[PDB]
Amino acid sequence: SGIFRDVSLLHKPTTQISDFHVATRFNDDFSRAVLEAEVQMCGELRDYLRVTVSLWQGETQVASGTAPFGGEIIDERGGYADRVTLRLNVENPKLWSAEIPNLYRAVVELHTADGTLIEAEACDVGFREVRIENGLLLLNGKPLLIRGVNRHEHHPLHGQVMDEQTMVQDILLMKQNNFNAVRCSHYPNHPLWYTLCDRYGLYVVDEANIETHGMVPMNRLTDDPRWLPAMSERVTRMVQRDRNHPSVIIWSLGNESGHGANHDALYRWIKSVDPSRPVQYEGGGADTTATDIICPMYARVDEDQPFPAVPKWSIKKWLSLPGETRPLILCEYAHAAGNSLGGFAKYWQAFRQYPRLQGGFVWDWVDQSLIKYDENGNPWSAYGGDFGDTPNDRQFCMNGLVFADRTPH
Amino acid sequence: DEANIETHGMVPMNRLTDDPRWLPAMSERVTRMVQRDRNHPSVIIWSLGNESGHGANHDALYRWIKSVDPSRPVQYEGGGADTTATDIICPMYARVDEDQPFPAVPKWSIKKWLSLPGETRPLILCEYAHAAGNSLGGFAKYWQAFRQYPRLQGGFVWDWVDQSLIKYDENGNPWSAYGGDFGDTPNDRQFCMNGLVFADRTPH
Ligand code: NA
Ligand code: NA
Ligand code: NA
Ligand code: NA
Repeated sequence: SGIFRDVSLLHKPTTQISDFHVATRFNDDFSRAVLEAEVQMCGELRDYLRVTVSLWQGETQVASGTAPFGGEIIDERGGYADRVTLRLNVENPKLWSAEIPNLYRAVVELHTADGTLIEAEACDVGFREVRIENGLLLLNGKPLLIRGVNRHEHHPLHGQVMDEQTMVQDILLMKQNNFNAVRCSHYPNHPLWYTLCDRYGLYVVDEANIETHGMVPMNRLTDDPRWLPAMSERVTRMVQRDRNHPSVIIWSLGNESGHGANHDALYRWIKSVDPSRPVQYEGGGADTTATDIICPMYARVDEDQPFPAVPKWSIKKWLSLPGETRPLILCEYAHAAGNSLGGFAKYWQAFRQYPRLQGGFVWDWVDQSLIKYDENGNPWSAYGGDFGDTPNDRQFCMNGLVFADRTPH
Repeated sequence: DEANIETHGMVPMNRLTDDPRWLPAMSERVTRMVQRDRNHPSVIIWSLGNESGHGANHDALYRWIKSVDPSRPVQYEGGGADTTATDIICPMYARVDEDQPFPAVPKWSIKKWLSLPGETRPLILCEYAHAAGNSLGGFAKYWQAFRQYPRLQGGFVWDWVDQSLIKYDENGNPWSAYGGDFGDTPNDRQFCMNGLVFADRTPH
């Protein structure tokens, strides 16, 4: 507990940019694209106010558009006088992917007609399309093969406080070891994480901070309408914060909270506000109506585990169950506790042979060990129970591919 | 119940079945079969024939059957075992786990075939486990898969009885003969024998 992430002060003019969404649509062969930027303001509306959105590729300006506030008619009462949408055409856009993280820069300027700048905001833009078609998750029209890993925010000395150096180190080790994707298990990450994934090139599953694993049954709270408000804020505020990051290609409703009606409601909310990304959730069987992707945890390659209500079918078998058509990507697999990863090759042989088996996220990146000091001041790796904490789950906090100090297992 | 239509020797296999001039002769082989056997409860599936590639004639006759008798599914293996002329994925000799990516007409692992993007049909092999002589090795691998996968609904072994004929030596003693033993040439020798039982129905 504590104030474990940055604290800052931001000054904004009274007449300000209060929000902006960036989207990129493409033609059939991705040779042409349109960047659509919806900008919202707060403060006093004036006819002389203007919004200019310009797009840059390095020091080269690719496009720019300007317009006064006033959106198209929405319903019987009119439209949003405090909003405006700019549309910019881009020919032969340099596409974003984990393979080639091409990025453009969108600058959003709030200014007066006479040319006086009031304030400017901006973001890195990655031109890419994410969509599920005919049962396959596609990125820019091509079927992905997720070489991912689950990554908790953990530091042996600083606990859950993240720093740029540690983030960069994790990303480099990941790419150097052929990983192209990461799942934010199981909450929105430090804001710099997304910036680094955008620039270095890694596919990200952004996950809502919702896990009620300890409830009995697991969905006791998620199926309770009285908890819908609290859950909704965890999902909606995540989307409102990270929707402009190209690295985020999939939204997750959380983790191990069973399957409740609140999940279906929030699943639809996301699909409604942001159709550019698929939504996944593993709770309640990995294939409920709240997930566009069959995303089981620890389902085996050939062996079925027919648990009542929430069976873990062999992944090859899962795909062809009567009426099933969705792609399958394990949100968690290959538990790396100590001397582990036996049978890892079996998953990959299957991933490569089956089009709809599009990978998974290994569990997990780093051991959650903490440093303690003996009588002589010598440091040692501690785990559950070493702090007098009880009850505890001892060494179960250590199942990463690398030690806490980032040394490889 | 399978229509008497096989043009295996043509090159390519669908040279005649894709030719509208052979539609008449083909249609009678399908239509007259249905007209004769449609009241038999034992018949649960209609087949358009065997190894004749996939031609437009197949699509036309497939529809004709669906139209006149919607009580039974229609299947046909030609042209890849999963064409628009079959309600059932019915390959011949597709293996359990191993793919055989032949050009145009691949024989995918049956487990993999089921989940190909957009595929939803059941899979029943019209032919599998070739029983030529000392054979049927790996037979249990098919059954383990049939039982685990709901949509893998079995298949038909190839085949029931050796097609050997009887001949008599100088002493009048009979012996089992195969291709070529009658002066017939060209011939495909012992290939006419791959049944689970000998011609006299003695079990292999
Ligand atoms: Na695959
Ligand atoms: Na663990
Ligand atoms: Na079956
Ligand atoms: Na034969």
